[PDB]
Amino acid sequence: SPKALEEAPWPPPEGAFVGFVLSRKEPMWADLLALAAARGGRVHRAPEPYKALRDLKEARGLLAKDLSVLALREGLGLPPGDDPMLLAYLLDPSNTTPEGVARRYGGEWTEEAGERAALSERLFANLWGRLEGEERLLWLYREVERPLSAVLAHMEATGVRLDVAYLRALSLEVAEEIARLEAEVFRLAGHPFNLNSRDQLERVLFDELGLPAISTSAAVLEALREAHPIVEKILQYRELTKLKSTYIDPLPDLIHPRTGRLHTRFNQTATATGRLSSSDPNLQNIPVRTPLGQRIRRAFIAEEGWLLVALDYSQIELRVLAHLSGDENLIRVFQEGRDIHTETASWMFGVPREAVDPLMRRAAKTINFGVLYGMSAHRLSQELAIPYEEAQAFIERYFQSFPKVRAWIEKTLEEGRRRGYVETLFGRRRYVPDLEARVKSVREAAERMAFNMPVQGTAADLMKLAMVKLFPRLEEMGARMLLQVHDELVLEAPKERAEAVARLAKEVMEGVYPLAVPLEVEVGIGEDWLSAKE
Ligand SMILES: Nc1ccn([C@H]2C[C@H](O)[C@@H](COP(=O)(O)OP(=O)(O)OP(=O)(O)O)O2)c(=O)n1
Repeated sequence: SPKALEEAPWPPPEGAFVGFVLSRKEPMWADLLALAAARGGRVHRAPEPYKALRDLKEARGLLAKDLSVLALREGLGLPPGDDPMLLAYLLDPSNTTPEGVARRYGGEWTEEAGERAALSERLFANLWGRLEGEERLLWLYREVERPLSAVLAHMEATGVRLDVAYLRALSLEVAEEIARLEAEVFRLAGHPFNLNSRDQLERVLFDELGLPAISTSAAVLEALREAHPIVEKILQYRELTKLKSTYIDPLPDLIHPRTGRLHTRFNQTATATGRLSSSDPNLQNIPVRTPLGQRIRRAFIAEEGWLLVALDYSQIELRVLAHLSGDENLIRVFQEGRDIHTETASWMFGVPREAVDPLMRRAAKTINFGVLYGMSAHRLSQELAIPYEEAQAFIERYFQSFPKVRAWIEKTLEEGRRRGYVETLFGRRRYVPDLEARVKSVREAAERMAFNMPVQGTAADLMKLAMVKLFPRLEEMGARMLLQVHDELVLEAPKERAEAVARLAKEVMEGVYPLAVPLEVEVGIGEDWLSAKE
């Protein structure tokens, strides 16, 4: 609340825990409604929240980096300080919101700024207790998590320029295809009807054309996409319409009046693995590698005499797997610069060396990516149309080739079975209690999380440590860090500094942490995100 003769006048003494209400928003768009800062029992309040920000040497407290985004907007240099959201996330990745951590560790997260400043003091003290008897998690808070919040802040306030001419042009292009698809669906129906009305779709599918399963479960559609050339046309209609109303149409609306750029929200404590995420737009969902997703990525442009430099960890998940499993054969695929899918197909087919693969080099790519989370043999047989027997053979043949990967899988399910959590190369853990559940499907899953977390998790902490390390150096050359999606970074360098920024960034990212295999980052320089693909 706080307590007793608690209220003081603004400003607080340094090291105080700030609190803050915003206008039902995301920072760059909201107004700072209230402001506050508890220190040693007292609650200082602000008279007028904005002038008050210049008192603060930094923002300590819950959601410290959203305050820094607001304040960066307003030309201030406020660094995000300590944040109990970052400590409670390290303690346990399922601690993703303010209200939840308060509900778990004690305290009400309420919508009154001095109470949220009080709470921040309390919750930091509680949590720093629980975490300072922990050397791998304290490393991670000082070397990765607290610096990244400053990096993320500048990212979210800088923004990316969009190409609005192009986005409106595209909208018309995709709306055209939507209308061609729909003429096709009407033709294969004899009459026009409403593709969106459930009444009418099941009247066609089930009555007019007497399809199988003939609703019961909603959206049944997907499964019976068989002989009739229409019920996949319904589908390609459902996703361009999903896409258009998601990534093309709303995006010029999301541009800032003060900036003329999009301000993508970057979240640090939202995922199970510890990957970063984006919120409006969610950049992870723009369909990558389809004709349309690369078409959406061209709408992301550089400032007017600047260039974009994209960077991309080549096969970070398999290289982490090689490293973590100590598999001499996977290690040496990479250490000597060989194609992973070719070499796998060479081991797995026992081809007289690398001799005329290409069907083989398809089977293998499918095993390679598929083992990671855990493609069962039936679906393996789906992508790879094959029998249960040849398919199970491809799987044990992958493990006869790479047997320390089988070692690691089992070492991991066992060691997580007995201690009750799994870790990252760096020490980040996810508690895995369901990994013994007698109910088949929830335990099946706990096991998938148990082997994914160390590989997707270590890949995540290596991107983050690369970001933290590059953010100084980019300022010494005046370039910006714009977007992080998947295993990619997008930078913005002035046209005259763009290849030199591109070399520093490959350098930093590749040498960031010593692994048994080389990390490889691809780098491309372009005026729009699609051209920087290199
Ligand atoms: N089960 C799967 C299948 C695919 N991917 C994708 C997402 C990544 O962006 C991509 C990166 O590797 P590629 O599949 O593109 O493989 P390479 O880049 O090695 O392709 P190749 O060597 O075949 O050109 O893998 C994945 O994560 N999980």
